[PDB]
Amino acid sequence: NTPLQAIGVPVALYDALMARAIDSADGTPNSKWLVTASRDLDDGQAKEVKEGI
Amino acid sequence: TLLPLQTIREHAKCDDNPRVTDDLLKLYREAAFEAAELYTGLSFTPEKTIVEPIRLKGRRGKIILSATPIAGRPVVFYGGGLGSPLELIPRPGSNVL
Repeated sequence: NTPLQAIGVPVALYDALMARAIDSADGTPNSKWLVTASRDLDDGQAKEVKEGI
Repeated sequence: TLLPLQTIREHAKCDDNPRVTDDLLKLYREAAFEAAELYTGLSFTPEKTIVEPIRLKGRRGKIILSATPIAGRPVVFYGGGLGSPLELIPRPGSNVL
């Protein structure tokens, strides 16, 4: 008769949830400003757009 | 001597079936040479020797060169607190150093 008999369900929920936390911490891009060009932009000046921004 | 009248005619199909005469064609050429090179900005530019007052931009000094030199010849910088001249081999394709 110990408290450990009735906490298996919650402790599993915690370790599963914190595993979700640590997993999504590294793996989700931390970048902003998804810039995309149009088709006709002449790489060679499209890079000029990149260095400018 | 840059754009022959016969070349203009053979491009624009005015060949053996004539539109407005060579007088209007040469006027059109003289007025198309003021729309081009004015929309783009370039000049006659033979082998050039561009000297230009370059303006400090930022604490680290972006230097945009107004003519993007060829690929690797050292552009020289002098004056404006520069007691001694100095060369810099620039970017090919771009002109920001």
